[PDB]
Amino acid sequence: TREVVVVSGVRTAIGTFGGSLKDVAPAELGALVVREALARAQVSGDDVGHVVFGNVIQTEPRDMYLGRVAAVNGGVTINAPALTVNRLCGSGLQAIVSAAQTILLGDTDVAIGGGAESMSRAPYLAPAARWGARMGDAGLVDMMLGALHDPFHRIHMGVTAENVAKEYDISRAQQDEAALESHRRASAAIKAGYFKDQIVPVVSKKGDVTFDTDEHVRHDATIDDMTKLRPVFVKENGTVTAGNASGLNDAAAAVVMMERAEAERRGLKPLARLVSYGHAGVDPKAMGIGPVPATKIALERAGLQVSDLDVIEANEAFAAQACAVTKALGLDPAKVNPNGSGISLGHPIGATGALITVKALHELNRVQGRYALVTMCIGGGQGIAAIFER
Amino acid sequence: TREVVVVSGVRTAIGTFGGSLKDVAPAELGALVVREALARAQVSGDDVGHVVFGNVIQTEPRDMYLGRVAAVNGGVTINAPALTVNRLCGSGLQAIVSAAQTILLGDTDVAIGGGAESMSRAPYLAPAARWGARMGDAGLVDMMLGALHDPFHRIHMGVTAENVAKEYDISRAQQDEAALESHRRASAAIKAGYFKDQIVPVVSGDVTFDTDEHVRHDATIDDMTKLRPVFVKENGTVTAGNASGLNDAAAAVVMMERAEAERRGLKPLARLVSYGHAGVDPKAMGIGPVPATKIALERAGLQVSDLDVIEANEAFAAQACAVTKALGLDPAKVNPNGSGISLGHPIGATGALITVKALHELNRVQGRYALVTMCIGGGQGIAAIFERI
Amino acid sequence: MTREVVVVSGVRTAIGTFGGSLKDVAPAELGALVVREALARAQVSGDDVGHVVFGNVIQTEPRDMYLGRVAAVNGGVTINAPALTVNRLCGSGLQAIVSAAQTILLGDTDVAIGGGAESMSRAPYLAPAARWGARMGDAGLVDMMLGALHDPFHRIHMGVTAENVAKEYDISRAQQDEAALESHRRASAAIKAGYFKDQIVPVVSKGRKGDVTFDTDEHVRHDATIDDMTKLRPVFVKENGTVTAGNASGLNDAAAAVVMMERAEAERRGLKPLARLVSYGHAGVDPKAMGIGPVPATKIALERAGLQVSDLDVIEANEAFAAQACAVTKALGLDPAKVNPNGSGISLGHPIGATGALITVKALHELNRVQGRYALVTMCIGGGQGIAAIFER
Amino acid sequence: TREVVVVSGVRTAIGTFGGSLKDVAPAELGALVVREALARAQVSGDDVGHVVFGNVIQTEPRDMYLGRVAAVNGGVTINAPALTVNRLCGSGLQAIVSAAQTILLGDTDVAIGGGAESMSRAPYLAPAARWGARMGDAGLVDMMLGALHDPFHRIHMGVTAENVAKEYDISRAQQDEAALESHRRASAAIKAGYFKDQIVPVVSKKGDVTFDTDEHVRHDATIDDMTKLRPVFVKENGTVTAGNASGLNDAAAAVVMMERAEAERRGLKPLARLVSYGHAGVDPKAMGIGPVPATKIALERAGLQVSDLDVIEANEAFAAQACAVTKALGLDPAKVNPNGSGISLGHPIGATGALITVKALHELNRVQGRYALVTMCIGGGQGIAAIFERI
Repeated sequence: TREVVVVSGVRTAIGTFGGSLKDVAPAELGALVVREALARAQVSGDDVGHVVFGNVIQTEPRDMYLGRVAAVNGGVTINAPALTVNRLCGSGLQAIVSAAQTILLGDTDVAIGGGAESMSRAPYLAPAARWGARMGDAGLVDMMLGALHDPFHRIHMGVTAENVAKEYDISRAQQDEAALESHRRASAAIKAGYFKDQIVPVVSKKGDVTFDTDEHVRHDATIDDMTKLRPVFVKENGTVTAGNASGLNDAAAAVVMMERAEAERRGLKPLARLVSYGHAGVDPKAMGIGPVPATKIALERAGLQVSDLDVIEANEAFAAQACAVTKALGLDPAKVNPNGSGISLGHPIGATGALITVKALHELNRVQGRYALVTMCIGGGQGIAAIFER
Repeated sequence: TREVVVVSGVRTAIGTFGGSLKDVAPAELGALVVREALARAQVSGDDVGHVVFGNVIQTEPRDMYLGRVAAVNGGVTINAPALTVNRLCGSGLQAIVSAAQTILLGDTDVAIGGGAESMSRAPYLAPAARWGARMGDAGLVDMMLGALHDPFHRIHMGVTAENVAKEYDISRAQQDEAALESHRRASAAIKAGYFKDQIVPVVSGDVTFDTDEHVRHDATIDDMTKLRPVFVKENGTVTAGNASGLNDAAAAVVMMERAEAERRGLKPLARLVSYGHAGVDPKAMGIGPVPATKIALERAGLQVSDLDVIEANEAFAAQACAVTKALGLDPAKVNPNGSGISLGHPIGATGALITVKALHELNRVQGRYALVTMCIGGGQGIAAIFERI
Repeated sequence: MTREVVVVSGVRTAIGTFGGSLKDVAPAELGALVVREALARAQVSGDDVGHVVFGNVIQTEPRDMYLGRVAAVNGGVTINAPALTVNRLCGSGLQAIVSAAQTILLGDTDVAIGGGAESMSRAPYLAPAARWGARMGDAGLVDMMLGALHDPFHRIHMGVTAENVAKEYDISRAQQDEAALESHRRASAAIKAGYFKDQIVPVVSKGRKGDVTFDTDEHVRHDATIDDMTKLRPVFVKENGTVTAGNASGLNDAAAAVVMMERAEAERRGLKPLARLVSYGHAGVDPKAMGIGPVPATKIALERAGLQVSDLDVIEANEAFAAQACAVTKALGLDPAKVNPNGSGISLGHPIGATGALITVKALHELNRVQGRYALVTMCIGGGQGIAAIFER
Repeated sequence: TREVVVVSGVRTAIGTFGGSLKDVAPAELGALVVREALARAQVSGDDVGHVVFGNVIQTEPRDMYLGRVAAVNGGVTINAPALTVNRLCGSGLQAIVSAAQTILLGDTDVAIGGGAESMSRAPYLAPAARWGARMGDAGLVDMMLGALHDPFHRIHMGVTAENVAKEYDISRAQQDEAALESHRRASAAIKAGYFKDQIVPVVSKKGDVTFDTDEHVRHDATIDDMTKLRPVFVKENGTVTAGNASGLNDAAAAVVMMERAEAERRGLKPLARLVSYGHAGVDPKAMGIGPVPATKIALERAGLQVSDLDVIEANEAFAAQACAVTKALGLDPAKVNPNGSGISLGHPIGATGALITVKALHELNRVQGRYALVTMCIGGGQGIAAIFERI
């Protein structure tokens, strides 16, 4: 009966779209967190048996190799297999689940899960360039916005959040208060130095610039800042604004996992063990509540209940769906995203699931809790959830 | 001890670059094979618990959702989770492995693995479009060629094949004979109707595409030998004739836990015995199958001689000949009905579609064990072993 | 002494179809070809040319910003000669000839070349967001050929402008389709009787396949019937439309050039001119009715020449659309037998910036063939203009 | 003997590449100067008989119609013919010459010559987009740089300037001193308000922004700013830098001309009359000295000599060729570009010839001089020159 343990977890600070990480490609963001995660774990790259990375937006040809490039350039041996996965907003946690699966099934004893996303460097496509437009204006397709639209109905993820706000009765006022609180919690967490340990600096080159602070957060935010904003996604009876929706963002993160008995052998104290995970599909139009069935599956499989959870990282894609999720599961809002989430810290799509796992495990240790839940909604109508035990 | 069994497998015919499938997006290719695979299995889309699809080249925004779009539009329930994976040339077999893993770990009893790729519809990128080029000529980046270049050294997969031909002593004459044979085998197989069952027609009065159009039915050895090396200036062996084509296709298999299939009274095509992954030198990616296959054999408690049918993707005759030599495979059993050189190499779909080929061939000859394996750009290999019935 | 401009030679390429025989030949090379061959036909050295003006609307590559200079120098004109590119849209090619003539009339030089070159096959797409970035949201690749064919004030196709003029001047669908059929018939007859043989310079492309020579106007339909026209649907408007692909001009590639010189400089050289320039005229009209631009322009030219319509033996009046071409002849009271007697834009094609030069070449050779006295060349111009010139043999 | 007189001249301030005019299309720049030139002349747009505009870089489809769009949107009647011309760097002065020709030959009594260029909004082309690239990386072609490369030899204009510096013995030290002086002269001229009258504000839209000062000029320039710069255009033995070459720039300008007897009829006091013009072709590799033969032609045709000239606007494309031109013609440097030129104020290609005509005529009136020369070199190997007299 094999068990997966997490031995280290690290992330970059989360850059804003067009911001501090604009000039750093996903491959380099991924290699950075891989190298630093291995160092933190005191594990040689020669001993890694599998690498899985999450990523949604291919920014360049190397991104088709992202898992391999982040692995090898981060010092993982060329003898290790390397995968890239795409479950959209869930990709980062999927990477960690896929990597854990290779350990559980005995394929290897040591693996790395992570994610990297650069929404700053998202490309435009030219779909007529290969075979020609012949006659008539042609398109340059924004592939970032592509990621943010449902593939069946071609609506923005934000209008899907309006559907969820409607169905679960989450008011504008509730969304804006949740958004304000996320910024307040994030700001408090940055100032109290909660993120210091888990963040790897990115340094670029008067002199050297080092980016190590989550730059999306608004430290001086007020409720009127929220309430003055206009709905962006829908024309009538709208509630979702730029202020109470997640940002567009750059980041990466990675965790090193290994089989329980490997960690013991090496004398490594784990951050936590993986208890269970769950996946769900839901209506594409209501993708924001994906976490509800996924979390229930993970709880069931763990033999746990909501009250058992000490720390919850449930990505704030939009305050609309985030409020719906906590209401529907009956979560205590004080335990959910205690240090902020997508609205305040940002939502770097394919990295997010890996980076909020990193947050959850460091927070779990900080408060000496027992159980952590990590869960997020997924574009196209899905949810993913995992539960960890310290 | 849960066991994964394959209950159906289907593929499109393989289109040529700029050819019969030029106007059909990966999403639609994927939905087609998903629908038809489920029908063949006599399984309702309502009963599918996971879907994983392989794909390397994003041709449009929907391709970021490919697994989910191919699932739902193929009649899988919205309640099923859906994943897209990318292990380059191995993506299609990886999808089948990831889907099987969800069964093996008890996450579900019914899953679909597949792949879809449209190299015809591979985009150009404009990386300066968002923030501007400002001054000076800018690039439109061919993302198909992007897929075919090593990400460390920026060399074509084909120069990697030259390295392998050099290291394992595979001559130009070998490679051209192997290429000619692949075409001959593929042609024979098409004419004898071996592929008829496994191929789902794509219909666009109508044109209906159901025959693998890359194959050259009239090929001669002088066709090969007159060709010039394409990938290296000097001392080259690898040509357009003895390298794999650029191609469009999809494929999908429906898998379920052994006891599910029994419950349903379904006769499986085969069971999954084992799989193996390896990394290798990026510069010698073509021999990735060798360590991967050895891992799979070890895990299965098998040896080479146990294998009745082998699908080992011909990315280039150079590496394909090296793989069979290094493993000591019998060339008669390897790619008996052609492979990437003759049928084509639709990157992300290939691993799923040669699994489909392997299983139908295994049943045709009433063999016991099948190996599916392929080399992977960037220096990897992936292999799986199946057993009939 | 009062100076006079005479045309001593005129040549054109055959007119290629969009995506057709001239797809792989840039304007610069089309221009250099007609310059070289015009000079040869005139028996004039490139060393003796004092000015070159070329018409061109669509810039296909960076060299096209230099077109007049590149066509001049690569055609064997001395580097010492000034060289100009002009753009009056559909009129550019006649404007080039007018501007070149003006340099002679004002005594700036004694020898000049007017021409035009256009490759609508090689028209580019623009990316206007590329330089400074789109930032967020889908961006555009702008089809600059279609750009040339839309009015800059109202962003309507030239063809909807032709619908306006069909409406105002009462030119019926039936009239337009008959005019279109007749243009093809006239063009076909002219090609077969060899009328164009002398004026056409072959374009020969050498390649890994040996030599290909293009010397026949490939837009013309030699087997056209009236039911070919009548079965077509209106393309430019979605109610009450009359203008179709069949009775509108084609999209086309071509070049042409004429060598002009002061009357006394031809006599000196013992050259027999094709014709002299008598007068020219320019007009502006409503952009929405641009097709009738020729009417006021032609009246100005006739006035300045002290002539009337009955004096004209040959008329090249570009068929941009049968709709406006019929309106122009009706409004001026022209005799349809004398107007575009060997076809025009509908049948032979409309290579925008070259067209005015190439129908001047047609007019002067036809004038000589029938031993007429006076030729009128005129055409409508996008954005609401006309241009006209009158020549005497 | 019909005579052409200039009754008004106006320009925009010259914007820098990516600068204050980055969001204003050539069509709008052109319409603005047309409207304001007509107002200054006290002439109705209904009375204009011809419009000609210079432009080299098509930035959008409307730029194929530029003359017509600048005319009509500037309030010129739709009944007026309208032309766009391209003689590269000379286009602006060519537009004024072509317009004057329509008057001289009796086609009309009132015409407008101008130029407009937006190098900020120069496009990228995608030449594979129409018919397809098929396989392999494809190009986005920078059309601004396209304008700045010779079409025979595909060398930058700047390497052509190195050839001229070499042939006419103009040292790095000479070029840098000339560059510094151009900035000093421009700065002095801006501060003393010399340009105030001729400049039409561009006001665009956190409320309204008004641009009315030539923003390329460096008011604090020193010689060690020049001398620290490295040659940009050639590998070895280079003298031409970013500091002593002209800028990339946006602008427009226009002048209203009419037949002498029309102006008298209207009781308008002209700025000047056109005396003569001249065109020359030269070696493409030495295009920078185009002005020399063109100016000699214009002087000959006018029956004038160099000493007759009180004000000279001879575009500084590069200090290398600008110094060569003045040396070869034996011009007095004090009279040449007395208030700066392309190095300091900028070089908005297709507008430049119009806008330095505007400068020349206003300067000629300011100093109560008699004769002005306007001349500039032209890419591909040409020159153009015109001479004006203040009556």
